[PDB]
Amino acid sequence: IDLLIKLARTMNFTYEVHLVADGKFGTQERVNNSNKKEWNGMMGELLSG
Amino acid sequence: ILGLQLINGKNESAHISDAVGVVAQAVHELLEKENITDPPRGCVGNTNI
Amino acid sequence: NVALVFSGPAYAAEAARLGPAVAAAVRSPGLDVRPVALVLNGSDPRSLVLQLCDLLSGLRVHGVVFEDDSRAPAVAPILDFLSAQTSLPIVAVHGGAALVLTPKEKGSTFLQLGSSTEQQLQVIFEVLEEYDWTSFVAVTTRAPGHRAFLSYIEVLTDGSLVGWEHRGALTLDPGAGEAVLSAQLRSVSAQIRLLFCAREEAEPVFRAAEEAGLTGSGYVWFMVGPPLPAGLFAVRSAGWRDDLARRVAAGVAVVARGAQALLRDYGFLPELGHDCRAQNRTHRGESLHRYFMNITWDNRDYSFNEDGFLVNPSLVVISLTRDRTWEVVGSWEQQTLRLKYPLWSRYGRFLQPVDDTQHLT
Amino acid sequence: IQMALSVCEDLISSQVYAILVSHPPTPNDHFTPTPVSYTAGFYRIPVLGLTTRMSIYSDKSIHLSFLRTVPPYSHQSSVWFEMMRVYSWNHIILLVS
Repeated sequence: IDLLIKLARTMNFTYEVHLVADGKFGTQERVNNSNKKEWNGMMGELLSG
Repeated sequence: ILGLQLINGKNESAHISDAVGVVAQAVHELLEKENITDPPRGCVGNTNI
Repeated sequence: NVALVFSGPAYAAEAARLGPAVAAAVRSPGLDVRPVALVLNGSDPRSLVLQLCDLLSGLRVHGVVFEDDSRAPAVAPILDFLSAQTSLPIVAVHGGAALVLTPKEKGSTFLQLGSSTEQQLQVIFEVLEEYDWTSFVAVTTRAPGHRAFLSYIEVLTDGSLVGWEHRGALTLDPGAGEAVLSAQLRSVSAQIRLLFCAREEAEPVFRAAEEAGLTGSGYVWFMVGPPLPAGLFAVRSAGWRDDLARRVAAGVAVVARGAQALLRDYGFLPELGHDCRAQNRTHRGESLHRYFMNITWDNRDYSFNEDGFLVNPSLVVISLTRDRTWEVVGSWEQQTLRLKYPLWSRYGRFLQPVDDTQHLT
Repeated sequence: IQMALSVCEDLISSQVYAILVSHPPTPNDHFTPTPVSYTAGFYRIPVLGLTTRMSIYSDKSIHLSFLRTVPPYSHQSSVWFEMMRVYSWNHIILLVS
């Protein structure tokens, strides 16, 4: 978190940090139902928007 | 608004003339060794294709 | 009031006797079934709409079952337009109108009893690992629906423990020549080819493979759609099963439940088909495809989609026998993979060795 | 069905080889080309049309014989592709029913 404050202070932008729904890092979990499955966890939330 | 448009909307003068030439040109070279048989005559019932 | 219309003069003789036979087949409380056959002949929509309207206008029949003799699906679109015209439920059991037609017009009541390529494309992969046929190649011919066949191919191969390999070509031109066709036929990197061919070009493409020197049981092919080289697999979708009297009886069995599906909530018997063109209006219509989701009959689910095609079928796969005959080999009834011809003695039955030297025990 | 009674008794009674259709003056739900497409297409007779813009008559699976002179509504997307290029646009959001 401390590193984030350094970047923002020298880049002129703001933030509002929120945790992830489930504390699991992004993984594939290939189930093939939804066209070769889909992501989850933190890295699944990034691509959604 | 930057909508689109058709040049000849709801027009039939050119299309009617154009449709004649394509068929007429094709008929000119249609005379070949292959069958030039007309479609079946009569409207009671048929199976031939 | 039902319309059991058939196709072909040969079906007229059995149509008369099948009337009483299917009348007593299915009985439901507060329901009367009056089968009506027809002696009409001809594939053109000339007698297919004139006297058919007389059944609608005069007999006031609801629910039509169509049986066709020839394997030309040219008559399938004919009833599709008519189904959405008077908003009358139309179901075709089998015949020419067997292949699924998509997309269909809105508010279309046509029901098709056919299995699309999607369900067929599933059972083939199970028998591949059953007989250890992981290596395969899929090819196709110019068709309106070759995009779907190729699009799903990578979906199944994405998963599973064993590693799949895929290859193939894009199209083929029979008019180019046998040598030209065989020139591109040498790009072989597997033991089995999967081809998306049509009925009209099925015979020429089989003769095209003759020049490739692949006719014996040493090489096999699988047929997708509806001098024969050995080792051919086909699907019938109960085409050769359930006879015909049982098949035609089930056409009205679903309708009776569908009629009872709406009658329990409210009492209303539609009379939309009572007149063909006596009214210049077709606005009055509701629940056109609201029915036929959960239908149980003959201990088999009869679920249908919005397009109007069976989604829970009992498909049967048919192999090619050395006496130039086709017999069922695998049975697929409600996600069952029991099969027959047990997998033992690999590289033997259904595919003979090309060389009897590299295969050793 | 009113005009479907003359799909062959009148249209092909002259032993014609093609049928030309147009959008009806009444702006209804473009119902005029359905009978000719099924009937004349059943005989494998190609049909032509004018003032026709519907993407439903595109693939050969439902309509094997159909050659409309006027391209359908779906071609309006292609024009926008080059249009935004000279205005230096890279990211887009579409509103499509």
